[PDB]
Amino acid sequence: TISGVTPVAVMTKPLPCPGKCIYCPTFAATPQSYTPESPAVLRAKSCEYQAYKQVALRLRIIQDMGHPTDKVELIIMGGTFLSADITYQYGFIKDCYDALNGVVAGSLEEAKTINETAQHRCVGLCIETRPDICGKAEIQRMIDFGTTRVELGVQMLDDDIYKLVERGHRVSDVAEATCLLREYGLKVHYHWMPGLPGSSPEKDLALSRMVFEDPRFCPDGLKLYPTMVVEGTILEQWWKEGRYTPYPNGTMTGLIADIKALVPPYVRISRVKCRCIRCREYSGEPTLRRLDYPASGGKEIFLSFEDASDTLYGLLRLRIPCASLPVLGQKYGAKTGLVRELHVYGTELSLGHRGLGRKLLAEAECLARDEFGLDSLAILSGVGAREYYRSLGYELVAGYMCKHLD
Ligand code: FES
Ligand SMILES: [Zn+2]
Repeated sequence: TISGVTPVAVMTKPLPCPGKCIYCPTFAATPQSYTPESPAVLRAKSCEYQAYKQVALRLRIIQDMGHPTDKVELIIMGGTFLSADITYQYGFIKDCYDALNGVVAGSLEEAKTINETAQHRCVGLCIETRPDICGKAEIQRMIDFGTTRVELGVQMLDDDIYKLVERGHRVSDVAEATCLLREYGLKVHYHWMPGLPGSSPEKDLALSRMVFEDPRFCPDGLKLYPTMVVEGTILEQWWKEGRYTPYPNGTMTGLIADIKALVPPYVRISRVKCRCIRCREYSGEPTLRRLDYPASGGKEIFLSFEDASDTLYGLLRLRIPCASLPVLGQKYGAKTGLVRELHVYGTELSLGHRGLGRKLLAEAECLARDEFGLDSLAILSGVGAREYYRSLGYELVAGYMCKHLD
């Protein structure tokens, strides 16, 4: 009986718009502006957006619900966090880790090191960011934070469709950001919302179909935000004037269903029949399955453990990179494979049964060594999970859990 990974979602402070525009609003628009009554955003405002206080409060709430806190995924919401002052960012993350640890460390590195064997393990850290705010520097900082997953605010993959954030972004930005995120071994999720102004159900469906056929994209998951008119927002005005008309409930539901119907086996759908990862969660003993698909000039290998009824027991994402962007310093070769995710259902492995993870990793190492002739494997693990990989011969190098293939 193993306990699930509990989400700890916190928001950063209201920030000015990343771009310079006299017409732009006082503060940068967040997706959460259209989910205002969410517990986490209201909680965020009630804490004056203090990281430590938010995390401590969240931990207390989760503990009071009777839910486990031994495995935690930190989620940094806002989408504009990486555009803030550097000191603020590092101090925020450090505050989060301090709140998880129960002790105040002398630095971020010490906080992470401490969290490696703390009670509240941070087995994952997810950061929301905009496609145009996701370059090499931002990514390196995210590595410094101990980031394992990124949610890109794509919203919808078309330049002529109005976004819910100010200014907006381009498809090329999404492509570049996705490429860079993959090349650094991060998990990539897209914020996906049908019903945006200037679109149509047919267009949303077509784009939803294209996002899984074009090698530039193909995210690990979609976060479905059914677009709707929220009072106190600009969309409300757009609806008053008649400039925007939302889909009927049956239309939206049908569209969501059609979207779920066309997703590849390696995709996980979550809402803010379906044959995705989440709708196969969990007869016969599971066997090992492999599914390859091209992405960002590299190869993606989706390994999984599934039984005769196609029920999913575990999965591993192994990337054969287009280049070696992570610097690992001589000891680990010029060509290195990346394990972007290891998930033995329904949870994440942190401590150091559990055999499925070992088997998945073994197959990954085998494929990387024999078929693609790679020198080593690198795993961008959450800090609180590092120990697990340490029990399997991996050692910490520049934020990655690395092992030389032999
Ligand atoms: S209002 Fe500032 S960019 Fe559209
Ligand atoms: Zn599903």
